[PDB]
Amino acid sequence: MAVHVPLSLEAQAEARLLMFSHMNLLSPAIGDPISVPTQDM
Amino acid sequence: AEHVRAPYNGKIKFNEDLVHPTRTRHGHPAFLCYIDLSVIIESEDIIHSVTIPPKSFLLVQNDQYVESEQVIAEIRERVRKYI
Amino acid sequence: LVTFIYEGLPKVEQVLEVSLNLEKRIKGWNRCITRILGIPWGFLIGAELTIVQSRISLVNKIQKVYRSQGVQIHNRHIEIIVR
Amino acid sequence: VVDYRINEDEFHKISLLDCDFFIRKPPDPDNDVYDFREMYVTPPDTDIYSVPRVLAPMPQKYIRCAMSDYGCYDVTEPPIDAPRDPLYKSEREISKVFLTKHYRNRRLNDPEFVLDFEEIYVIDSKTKSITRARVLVTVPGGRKRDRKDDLLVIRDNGNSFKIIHVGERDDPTTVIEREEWTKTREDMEKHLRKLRDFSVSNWF
Amino acid sequence: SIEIWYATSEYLRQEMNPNFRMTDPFNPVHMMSFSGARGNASQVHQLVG
Amino acid sequence: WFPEEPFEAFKEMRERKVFDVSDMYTIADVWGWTWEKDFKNK
Amino acid sequence: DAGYLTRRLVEVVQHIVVRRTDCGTIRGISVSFIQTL
Amino acid sequence: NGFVVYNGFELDKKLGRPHPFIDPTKKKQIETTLTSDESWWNWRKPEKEQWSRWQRRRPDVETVFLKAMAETGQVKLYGKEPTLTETSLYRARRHLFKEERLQAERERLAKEGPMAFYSEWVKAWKRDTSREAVQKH
Repeated sequence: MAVHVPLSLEAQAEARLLMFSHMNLLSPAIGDPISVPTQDM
Repeated sequence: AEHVRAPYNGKIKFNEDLVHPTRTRHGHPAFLCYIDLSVIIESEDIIHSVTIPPKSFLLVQNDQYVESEQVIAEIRERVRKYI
Repeated sequence: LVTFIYEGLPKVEQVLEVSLNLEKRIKGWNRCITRILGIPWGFLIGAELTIVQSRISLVNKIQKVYRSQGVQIHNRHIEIIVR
Repeated sequence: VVDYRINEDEFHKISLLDCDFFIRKPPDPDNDVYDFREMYVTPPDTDIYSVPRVLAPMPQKYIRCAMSDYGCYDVTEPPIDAPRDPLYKSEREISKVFLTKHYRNRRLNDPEFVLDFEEIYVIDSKTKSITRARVLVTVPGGRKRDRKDDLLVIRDNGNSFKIIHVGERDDPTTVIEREEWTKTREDMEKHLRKLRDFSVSNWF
Repeated sequence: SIEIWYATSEYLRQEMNPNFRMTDPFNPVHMMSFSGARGNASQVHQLVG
Repeated sequence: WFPEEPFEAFKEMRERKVFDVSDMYTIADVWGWTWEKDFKNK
Repeated sequence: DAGYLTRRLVEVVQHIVVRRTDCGTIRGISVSFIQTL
Repeated sequence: NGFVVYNGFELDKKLGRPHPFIDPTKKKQIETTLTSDESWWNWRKPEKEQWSRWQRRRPDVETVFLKAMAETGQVKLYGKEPTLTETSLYRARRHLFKEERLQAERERLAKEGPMAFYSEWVKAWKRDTSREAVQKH
C-alpha cells in the first residue's frame, strides 16, 4: 500500500479536479459504469 | 452436436424402411436419417410426435419403450491408443 | 498388443506481433499491380490496397478474440494500435 | 379509395393506433350523435379516405353513443442522446374503440340516463373494420329489466361481452389472481410433465 | 465413456436453472448467482450437479 | 475481402471510396507543366 | 503474459496525443455494428 | 338481430383440489413393446439386476412432510410414498400449507383460550383448563 501527499498547488489541483472518484464514473474501454453495486449490495 | 430426448414415457413408432442402418462411433447399431422422419411416442395420456431432421442418428428401434428424458436421437488431432 | 490411431491471449500476441487469405492476396497484388500501372501509381495504389486490406483483417482478427470471450472494447482503441 | 377529400368537421374523428376512423356527425349540442350510413377510414394523420370493412348491420337512423377506447400503455425507456433526454416515455396505444348506445338515446345530463349495453359497436385498428359486439345477457329480467343494475364485462382482447348484475362484481384483485393462477398452473404442469413418475403423481 | 457422461453432466446444468425458477425461486444458492451478485452456473453446477 | 483479381480490386477501391481517379494527379498536371510531355517517352 | 503484452501495447502508442482540433483530412471510412458507430 | 343472447375429476382440477395429474378414465396402457428378442443387444434388459449405489431414493425434508400431511388429510397423494414429481410440487407451494397449519393453531387458541392451549407444555398442571372451568375458578 502506497500513499502519496501532493505538495505543490499544481499537484493538489490535479488530484482534486482530475483524479477524484466521481468524475471517473465511466470506464474508457466502452463507456461502462465502474462502480456498479455488487455482491451483498 | 445435439441430443433429442424423449419428452414422455411411451412406445416409439416409425418406419424402419425409411432409414439407413449404421454403426455409431460407440459401437452401437442405429439408423441414419436423411429425411424429415416422423417419430411417434404413444404415452399414457396422448400421442406425441417428434420430427427427426435429416443427417441425424436414430438410436432407438420401432416399438421400443423409452423413458422420459432418455436420449433417442442425435442431430448432426491424431491420437494413438494402446491396448 | 494392438495400437489404434483415432482422431486467446497468445492469439492476440501472434496477431499484434505479425491469415492465409491475406498472404495470398498480398503476394497476388504485388506481382500484378506494378505490371499494370505506371510510376507512382503501381506502388501508390498497390500500397493502399494492401494497407486497407491489412487494417480490415487485423481489426477483425483482434476483435474476434475479445468478442468470443465477452470482452467489449471500442474499435477506436484497436484502430490506434493497428495504425 | 374514394376520389374526393371529405370535410372533416362534419365527422367524428376517432384516432386509433393504425387508422383514423370517420363517422358522420349530425349537428347536436352534446356532439354524441352518430350517422353510421357514411363512414371512412384513413391511415393515421392522412387525408386519403376509403370505405372501411363492415362486419355487421349498421344503424340506419341517428343514434346517441358514448365513446371509450381500448388498448394499452407503451411505457419505454428511450436511449438518451441529447442532454436532459427523458428517462422514460409513456404513450397510449389504442387498438379498439367502443361505441355504446345511450338507452333510448337519452342525454348525459338526463336524470334517467343509462347505457344500453345490448347495442355496442366496435372499431378495430388492426383490420380497419367496424362491427357490432355479440353480448351475452345473464341478468334475470330479459329485455324489460332495470338497466341501472347491470354491469358490462369485457374480456378476450375486446371480443367477449357479458352483462351481469352489479352485485356479482368481481374484486380487481380476484380478476388479477385468477389470471395468474391459471397461467402458473399450466406452466407448472408443463415443467413437471417430463419427470418419468408424472403419470403416477397427484396435484395438490 | 467420455461422451455419455459429458452429455449427462451438460443436461444436468441445463435443467438446473429451470428447477430453481419453478420449484425454489428464493433458494439462497440460486439467488446469489442468478441475481449476478456472486457466482455463476458453472460453480453452482459443481456444488449441486 | 477485396477481390484477388486486380481490376476487380480497383473497382472495389472506388466503391468503398478507398481510392478514385480524383486522387490521380502529379506535380506536372496540377502546376500546369505542359512542356514536360515533350521531354518524356522519346 | 498479459502484463508483457500491455507493456508492448503501451510502448507502441505512448506518444499519441490529441494535439489538433481538425487535421483537415478529406478521406473517410465507409461503413454499410451500432457500437462501432 | 342475432347479437343479443339471454341465458369428481375436472372439478378438483378446476379448483386446485388434490387430484391425479392424469385422469384415470382417460388413461391407457402402453401396449406391448420389444421383448429382448426383437431388440438389439444394447437395448436389452440385463438378466440379473445390477447394483447401482443409486438404487435407493434420496431422503429429504419434502418426503417426510408430505407423508405427515397425508396422514392428517391436508393433502392426498397418488400412492403411499410421494413421488419425485410430488416432492418437487411440494417444494414450490410448501409455504401455503404451513400457513394453513399456523392459521389453525391461531383459531384453536382463540377457541380454547390460553389456559387450555398452553397447558400442552405444562405437564405438571392437572387442574381443568377449559374456559368454563377457568370462569368457575
